[PDB]
Amino acid sequence: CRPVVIDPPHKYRPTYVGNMANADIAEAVDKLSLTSKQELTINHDVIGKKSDGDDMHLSTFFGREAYMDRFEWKTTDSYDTLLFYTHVHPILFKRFEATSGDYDVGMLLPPVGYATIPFSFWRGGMTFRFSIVASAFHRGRLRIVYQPQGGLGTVPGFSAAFNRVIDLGDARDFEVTVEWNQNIAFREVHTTGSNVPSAQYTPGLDVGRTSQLPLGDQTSVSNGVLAVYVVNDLVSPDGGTDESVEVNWFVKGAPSFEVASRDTKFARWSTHWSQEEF
Amino acid sequence: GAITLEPFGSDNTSPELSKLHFGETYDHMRVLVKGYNFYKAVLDNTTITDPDNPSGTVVIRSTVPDFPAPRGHIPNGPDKPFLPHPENAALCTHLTWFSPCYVARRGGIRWKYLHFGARFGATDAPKGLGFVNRVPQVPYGRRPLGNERLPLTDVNGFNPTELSQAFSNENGGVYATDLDVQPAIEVELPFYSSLRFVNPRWDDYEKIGIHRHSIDLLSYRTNGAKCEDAWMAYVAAGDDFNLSWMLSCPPFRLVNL
Amino acid sequence: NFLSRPVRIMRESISLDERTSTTIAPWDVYLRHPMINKKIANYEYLRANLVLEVVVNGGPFFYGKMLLGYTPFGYEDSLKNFNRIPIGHQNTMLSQQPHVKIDFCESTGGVLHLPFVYNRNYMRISEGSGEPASMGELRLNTLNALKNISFSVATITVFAYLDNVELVAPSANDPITAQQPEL
Repeated sequence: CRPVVIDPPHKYRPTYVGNMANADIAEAVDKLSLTSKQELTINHDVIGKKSDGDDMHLSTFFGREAYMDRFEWKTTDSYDTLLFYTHVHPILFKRFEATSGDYDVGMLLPPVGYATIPFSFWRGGMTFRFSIVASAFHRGRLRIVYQPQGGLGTVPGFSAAFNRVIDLGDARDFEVTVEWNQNIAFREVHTTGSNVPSAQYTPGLDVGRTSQLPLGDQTSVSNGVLAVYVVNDLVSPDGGTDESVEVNWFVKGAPSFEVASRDTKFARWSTHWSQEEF
Repeated sequence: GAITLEPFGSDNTSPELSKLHFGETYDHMRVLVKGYNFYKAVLDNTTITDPDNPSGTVVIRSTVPDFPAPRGHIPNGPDKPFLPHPENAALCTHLTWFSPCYVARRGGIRWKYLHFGARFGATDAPKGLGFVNRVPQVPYGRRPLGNERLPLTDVNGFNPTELSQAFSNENGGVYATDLDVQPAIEVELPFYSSLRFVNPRWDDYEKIGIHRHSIDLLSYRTNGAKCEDAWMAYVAAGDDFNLSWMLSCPPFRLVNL
Repeated sequence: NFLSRPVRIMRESISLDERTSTTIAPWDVYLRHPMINKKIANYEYLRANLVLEVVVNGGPFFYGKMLLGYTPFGYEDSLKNFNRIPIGHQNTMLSQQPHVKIDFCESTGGVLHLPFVYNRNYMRISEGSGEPASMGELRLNTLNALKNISFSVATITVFAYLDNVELVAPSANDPITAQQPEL
């Protein structure tokens, strides 16, 4: 009360509800703790298994393999017949029905497509892996063709421009990586409207799809198309040629995958699926 | 075998791409989960079915768990808990989407409550007082989850006897404010458990609700047969929030209430 | 020592052209083996790591695929629902968790180190303690059916043993009641 304050008056803005957009600005909040500097540890080893690094980094989702489904060869196949057709975007839905109990439904996504779904743009390469489950006395030959844009609505030429050939006489496990090649820099993220999504690959023996015709066109969300064609139909040491063999594939994300700005499309979704449809 | 074929193309991205199309880089979930999302709205419409609810200058109390729960018809839903299918009327935030993939969860949670509400019929009343307080664990006498309406008036006027039995000792921690000059509460809730971590894949309301907290509102000229008061919940992740082991991505579906 | 000796915990016979899925809980199946149920007779708490190992018996005339996955502590909550998902979709999730792939043509298997992950500090083993059962489970299901070249049965066996053992708090309480594995 002794002196008088001689200081220029400053200009301030009163904020009631704070800044709820950024993530690198300190907050004006109160901790309901006995002390202002209480904190646990952020280490992961305190619970058990040693961690390989940061288990909260997003690269742990881009880089975990997942079995999607399987298709079949059916050796009664001519010189060039379609066996597999898929787009090259990471949102590959997989519906199912409850076996025992009341009627229930649900979807399922690979780790690549479960982490990019909150965001709105995606970019990078994805690696597919094929494994044929067959005996060692089997001989056949297939080819893989990649079309960056448009699609493969008709059987293409055998040219070696982008064709990779795989034969059963060498091995039965292959893996290829489709990398980013588009004029634009970022594609969009696919979404579904109803509880039964549309097919992004054919055929599938798990979901019950038996179609073997090329699909539609989704160029705004996909990196292209990948199709599998037969070259030399396989023969088994049985004589009775009325049999088949199946082959299954896995999807991952190459160490160049990345995402972009945030999005809100999972607002009306929930991970609890087992008590609806009354 | 495992033959690596020839890649379809090559990656030759410029080292300066984060400053040509977007502003920054989105690769860490820990940073992303620190923004705010909109959770449900905390109403109180379960109690109005009573035939003797107080009317006029009462205390509205709601006890809720301090972690978001998945939406839908979860086992112990709060919204309509007196009919065969109770439900949760929230939205799937970023916390309740990336969590079910993990094994261990530990850390504090940040909440923001914003008050609103009119008085249908009569003109209006000044906004009362708002409190947020922790509910700690006790072997006997703990506050159950749900809503309650306590009266604090007598034949003459305010009575300290029923006023003291509406507020507990308030020792664990509290934040109190006047809603006329500051209609918002921003709070942080720590972990405070005797066992190292909890299971993120829980879906029953009560199993999550072993860590509770309460929101209290003092109101004037209310009605015992209609609720006109609410809060707006915004949930973020605290500084010590941690998820430890990524197991697998669970299934989901599209649910409309 | 004596607890580092491999012990058979499950044996399965695989038919032709079948899609099946079975499941067990290795932690208490191992602990109830009568050869083991006596060397932990007078303690109260245990802490160790299981070490599983799969041995496949199949000739070069077979071709098929199987998957053996392991789910850690906390599966009891989401178990009545996980038994409703069809096998093909189960393999999608099961192939991301720590697992081993069974190939019949090459007759190959593997080994699998199970870590000790628990919210408490020790595991209680005394006459009714349900903690060992609710600690982690094994699920074995077909990836592709089993076929052969004709011009009928294959077996899978799992041997388990734990190392890095610490036993504390000697007491006067009976351990969990010993059970002979069904196999």
